[PDB]
Amino acid sequence: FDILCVVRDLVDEEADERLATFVVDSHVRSHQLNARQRRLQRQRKKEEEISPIPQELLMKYIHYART
Amino acid sequence: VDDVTGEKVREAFEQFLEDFSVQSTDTGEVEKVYRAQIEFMKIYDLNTIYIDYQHLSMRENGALAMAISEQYYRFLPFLQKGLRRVVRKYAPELLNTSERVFQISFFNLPTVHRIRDIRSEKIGSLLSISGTVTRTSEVRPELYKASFTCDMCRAIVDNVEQSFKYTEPTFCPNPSCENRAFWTLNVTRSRFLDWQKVRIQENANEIPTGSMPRTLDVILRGDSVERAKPGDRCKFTGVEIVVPDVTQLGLPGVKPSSTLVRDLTYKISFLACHVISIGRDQEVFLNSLSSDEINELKEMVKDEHIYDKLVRSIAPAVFGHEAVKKGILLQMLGGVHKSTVEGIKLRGDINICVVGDPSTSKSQFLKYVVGFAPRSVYTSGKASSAAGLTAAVVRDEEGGDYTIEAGALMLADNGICCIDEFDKMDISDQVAIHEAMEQQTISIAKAGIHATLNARTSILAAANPVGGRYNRKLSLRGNLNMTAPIMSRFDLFFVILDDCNEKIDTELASHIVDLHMKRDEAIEPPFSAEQLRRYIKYARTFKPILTKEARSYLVEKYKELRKDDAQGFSRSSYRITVRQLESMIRLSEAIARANCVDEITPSFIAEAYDLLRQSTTVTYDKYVSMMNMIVRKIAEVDREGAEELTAVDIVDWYLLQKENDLGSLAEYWEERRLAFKVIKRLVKDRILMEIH
Amino acid sequence: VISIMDQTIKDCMVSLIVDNNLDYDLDEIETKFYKVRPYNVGSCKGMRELNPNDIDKLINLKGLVLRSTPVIPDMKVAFFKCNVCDHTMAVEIDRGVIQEPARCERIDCNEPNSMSLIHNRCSFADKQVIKLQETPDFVPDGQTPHSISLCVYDELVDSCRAGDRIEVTGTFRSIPIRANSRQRVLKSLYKTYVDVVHVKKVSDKRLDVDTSTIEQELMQNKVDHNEVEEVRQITDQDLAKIREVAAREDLYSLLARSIAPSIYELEDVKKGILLQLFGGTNKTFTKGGRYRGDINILLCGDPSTSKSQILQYVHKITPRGVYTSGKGSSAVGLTAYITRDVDTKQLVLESGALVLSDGGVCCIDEFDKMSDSTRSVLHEVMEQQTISIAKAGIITTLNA
Amino acid sequence: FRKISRDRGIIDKIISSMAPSIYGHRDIKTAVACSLFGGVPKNVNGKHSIRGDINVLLLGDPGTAKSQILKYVEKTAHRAVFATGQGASAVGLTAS
Amino acid sequence: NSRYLANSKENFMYKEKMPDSQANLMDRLRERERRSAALLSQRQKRYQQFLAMKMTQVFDILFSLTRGQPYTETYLSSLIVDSLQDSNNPIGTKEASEILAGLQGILPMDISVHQVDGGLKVYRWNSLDKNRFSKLL
Ligand SMILES: Nc1ncnc2c1ncn2[C@@H]1O[C@H](COP(=O)(O)OP(=O)(O)OP(O)(O)=S)[C@@H](O)[C@H]1O
Ligand SMILES: Nc1ncnc2c1ncn2[C@@H]1O[C@H](COP(=O)(O)OP(=O)(O)OP(O)(O)=S)[C@@H](O)[C@H]1O
Ligand SMILES: Nc1ncnc2c1ncn2[C@@H]1O[C@H](COP(=O)(O)OP(=O)(O)OP(O)(O)=S)[C@@H](O)[C@H]1O
Repeated sequence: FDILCVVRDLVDEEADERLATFVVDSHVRSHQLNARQRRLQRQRKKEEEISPIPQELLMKYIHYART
Repeated sequence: VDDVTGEKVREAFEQFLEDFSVQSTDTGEVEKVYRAQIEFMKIYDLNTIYIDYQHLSMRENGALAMAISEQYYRFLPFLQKGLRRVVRKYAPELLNTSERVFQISFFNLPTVHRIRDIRSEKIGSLLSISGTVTRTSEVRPELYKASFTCDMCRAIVDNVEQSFKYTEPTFCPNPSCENRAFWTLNVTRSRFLDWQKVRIQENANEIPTGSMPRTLDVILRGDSVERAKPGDRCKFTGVEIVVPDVTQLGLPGVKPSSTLVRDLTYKISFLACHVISIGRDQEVFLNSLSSDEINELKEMVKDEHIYDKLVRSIAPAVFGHEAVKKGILLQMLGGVHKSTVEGIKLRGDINICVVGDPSTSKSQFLKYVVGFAPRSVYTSGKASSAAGLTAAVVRDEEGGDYTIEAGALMLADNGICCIDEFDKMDISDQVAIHEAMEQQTISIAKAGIHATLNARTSILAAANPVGGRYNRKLSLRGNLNMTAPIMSRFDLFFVILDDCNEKIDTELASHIVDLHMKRDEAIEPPFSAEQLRRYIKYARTFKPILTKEARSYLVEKYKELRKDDAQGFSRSSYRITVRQLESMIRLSEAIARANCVDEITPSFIAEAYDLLRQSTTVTYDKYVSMMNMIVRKIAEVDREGAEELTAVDIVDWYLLQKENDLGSLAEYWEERRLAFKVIKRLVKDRILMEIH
Repeated sequence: VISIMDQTIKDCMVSLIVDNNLDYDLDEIETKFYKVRPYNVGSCKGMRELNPNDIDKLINLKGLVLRSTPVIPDMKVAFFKCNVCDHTMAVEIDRGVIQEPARCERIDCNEPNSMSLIHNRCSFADKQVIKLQETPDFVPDGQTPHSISLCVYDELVDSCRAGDRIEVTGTFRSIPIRANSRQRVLKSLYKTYVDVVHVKKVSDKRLDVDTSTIEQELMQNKVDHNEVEEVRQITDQDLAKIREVAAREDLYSLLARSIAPSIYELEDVKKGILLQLFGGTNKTFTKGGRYRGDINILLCGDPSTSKSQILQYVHKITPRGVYTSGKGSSAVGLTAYITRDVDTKQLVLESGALVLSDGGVCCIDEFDKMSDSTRSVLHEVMEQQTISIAKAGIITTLNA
Repeated sequence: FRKISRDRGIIDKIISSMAPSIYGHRDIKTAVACSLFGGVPKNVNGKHSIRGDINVLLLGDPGTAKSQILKYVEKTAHRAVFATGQGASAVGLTAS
Repeated sequence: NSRYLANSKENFMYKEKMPDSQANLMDRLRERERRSAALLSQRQKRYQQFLAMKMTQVFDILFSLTRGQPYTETYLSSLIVDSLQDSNNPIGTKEASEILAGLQGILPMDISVHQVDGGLKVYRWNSLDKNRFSKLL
């Protein structure tokens, strides 16, 4: 191997609070033609709650790159 | 008369699917229903049509449906042929098909059969079979009607095979000759339908506990193929035909031969035409359930103290343990397992893992749950092996290929898979579980087959501490003898103790005695061990949310559930990780599903937290509840600047509080004295300081 | 005699109904056959006594079953293909022969004809093969208890799942075998089985749920006569002797020494042993259940102190004992082991030392010297009397 | 596509979008992205063909969402073969 | 609303603090026992209701498939349970026994049940029409 991702769990009074807020909001966001429009676009609004690039863009991106 | 019998069947059946089979209109679907089925079928390529059996019963007072059921295999070609005379009229799919094949598959039968109910008397009949699949076989194309070509006339023969042996004409129907030379088979002008064979076995609910479950092999033809999946309970429906097996020799003996030719040896095999595999949806489950039972639920859900009425009624025999019984009641009521943004999917299930001192009735909970929780399994563990637990790889002679054995985990899907004596299970098998804990799915790459099967399975445990009983002297760290991960993945923990007392051990002994005194089975809890099942099968469908600002609350609370742990010096917790936070989410959701209420409110989070955190005088819980309510009351009066509060004012405050306490005035006089006892007790305690 | 018995049965049914106004309109009764179930004809001496002189007699056998072949159909009436002549013909067999008429159907539209058979609409009959391992009541040494394959015909079918402890009364049989199976030549030294006639169900009192059809009605007719049939011997001179002994005061002492008279003053051991023999009563709850109706006695002490010989003595006393050593045995030996038989793809159980002792005591020596890999199945069987096996092929729970 | 990839933030916007539901671990997400994109391999007939393909070992620790990361990877990448060390059976991992 | 049996408000808090009544509560309680007589019996009739709907299908459960005439009680019950009653609407064994007893009683014409030593064997089916008597709830 070349890269060794060393992760570690450490108790913290604060960083864990922010992390917890994040995880709770994650479990919150998890859970005709115009209904499908309003659904796809709302899934994309959730794709933007994690503000950077949406996913499908990124998988097309990695395909483009490795090609 | 049997010719015209099948023909009357034809007339009646064509007539049935001719007129309406569904009276509904303007609220459900249009009057004519199977005409609509045919129309749906014509545009697409369904290639088969499903029809209710109830409607068949409702066609000619069941007589038609009864006749179809009792003797069926004689009518399959008869009815399949009758179907054309209809479809030729309305949907001209058949001439445009260039093929003339339609699997008339029935479903929703009134009477499922356990597999040991299968006889030979039911031969050729129609029947539905519940069971659990195992070791599917790869789909193989199967000839249905072939084109035989004469050796010299070279004429086409639409010869039909019967899954018995190579059939063949006798005289070339081309009247040019009446030869008997072997007509040359053709594969092109030969419609062949692939079929998959699965080994079904009897489930646990119907087998008497202590007996080995019989099995059999069933065959899926038509579009029903591939619908099975190792572990999925199914309720197949179809014929009960027999297949010849030349491989039966010796021990039976007497078996006859076709001499006035060779011994026709046979073996039973269900042949299923339709498969069902299931096991905001209340829009479905409710109206599906008739208005009558809605009253029964309405009762068992509108009562105030159900969550208590339930928890003290999960272990009628066991004495107390109101901590663990809660832990179980929440087990059977899973989380939501809803996937995240398309990124990933997270688990939605709970894994309580008892660990107790000797004689703590920890195996009773299991050998109860596994007999009350649907589709469950009890394995002693140390007798079993890790390979058996997750999935097995084994070879089959059908195609000379390696395939999958469902195992405890896959055939325990959507049910609790309890286990005993983890500690005894050497790590070689402890390992094979982890993926069925958090990643929720097993993945296997052996003997060439790479696959991954999702096992949405609650688990459990009952291992004993290291030294059988564990030194109160020693700590808990070097006392459980299990590594960190499998110690974490358990989103509960119950180190059950066992200590001496009098006001306890007397009660316990009286209880066990009353049990062994069969006559004194006063053990009747409020809710039977049956209505609990239906109440669950309802509550399993709520998928509430954290919309209440408990969300914020929860965050803060998790903080202290980290702070209280002080491993070494700001060193990571043994017992709690962020997985425990996700667990708190699920426990909350599950308590909500219990109370049959969406949108978890902070009190739920509170209960989940305290349940997750564990490890004179009168009934202790009552006293502490009195304490909590009274202290909240006094704090509110403090904030509101209200003047004062007297003992009798507090007793009337409870008068207010517990009116659903009910009973009799005598009770009120008694409960009043109890309240005065408790308040003077707090006085004697140091909780609230008195004045004047 | 069975045939004439059924004849008489149907005929007395007819006389009864011509005396009793309405039942089956005198015909539905007469149409259906009638079979008789004679059981308990005198308990033969297990396997090793079975004489080639009694090839056709009514034997009684005891002992648990090992494996049950899945339900096997058997031809009874043929249903021959409706030819181009378009009138299918159905015919029975009445022997191992099956005759297909050369000519076609009612009209000789095809005198030369290839009549075929529709092996789906043809009737059938259930023939279940049940291997059997007799109880080790008398097996001297050296040989594992024997085995006598069984066949069952259409009514007692599936009255005996695996693991059960059934009793049977049936007729012996003897059939040759083939070696090459190509030529018609057979082999001497016939093989033998038992065509069962009646099956005393389980010789147990669990009564959790049923297993089969009407047969359970026979079980209910069977359980009520319990007293004489189960004691297999009772006389109020024997019962009088019994009550008299019960009246005696030194009983608890006396019977103690009366277990092992050769054993010296250490009486309390004898007392505990006696109490093991009468172990408990089956309190069966509808909720909970499996409360280990019996007890279990370790005993330890200074070497050469009669312990092992007391064990021998008890094992000889009880009518079901299974002696067994420690460290010369494995978990499989202690609790039967299952096998997915690939012959018929089924669940066979094998040689449970503990399962042989289903009911009645066991014995185990050098219990300490037992391996830690073993001495773990105990942790389950002793407190639940079940063994939950879960290996590559199969998961199950066999109660012992 | 180029219009986006010509920004200055792509090398970190990708990271912050590499993981859909993870908090922190930018460094580990960075290594994930790196071994996901892959590098240009280069055959070497001179001494020995050296592949330009990263190999990340993630020394995890209970609680840290590592298996969720690699599950995301299984979904996102093109030729993922998820296989756990339970059903290893070396004959299975490599060819046989 | 449509019978979505949620209770998102009743779990709010100890809001039950407005009524600062006197010992008048005993008054309410003085009537409580009274309704306890009806309530209990009411619950009882609920089964007279509940079981009712169940049997509305049972005379098409045994009927439409099982034409073996000598059927007993244990076998037929253990058939009823683990039948479609493993779907959304489960049921218990002795409850199935009650269903059978009720079917017989509401139709003693054909269904004749008489017990021998243990378990009440049931009659020989002759397939009447039913709802005409099911209206007798
Ligand atoms: N709290 C209790 N109340 C009533 N009976 C109990 C209780 N605890 C144990 N028992 C009885 O005592 C017996 C022993 O129970 P357990 O300790 O659960 O046995 P177990 O599950 O084999 O324990 P281990 O750890 O596997 S040896 C059971 O058969 C119970 O009937
Ligand atoms: N009180 C006694 N009554 C009868 N026989 C006795 C007594 N004390 C010793 N013996 C005899 O001494 C021998 C001891 O045999 P056992 O005690 O059964 O063997 P053992 O004690 O199991 O040996 P270990 O070391 O304990 S495995 C036998 O021949 C007994 O008959
Ligand atoms: N930043 C995070 N955001 C959300 N969840 C997180 C985060 N970090 C960790 N988790 C949790 O980590 C879980 C998955 O962690 P895993 O990588 O599976 O740990 P693990 O490696 O499986 O533990 P082992 O392998 O048994 S030592 C997720 O389900 C989350 O609950």
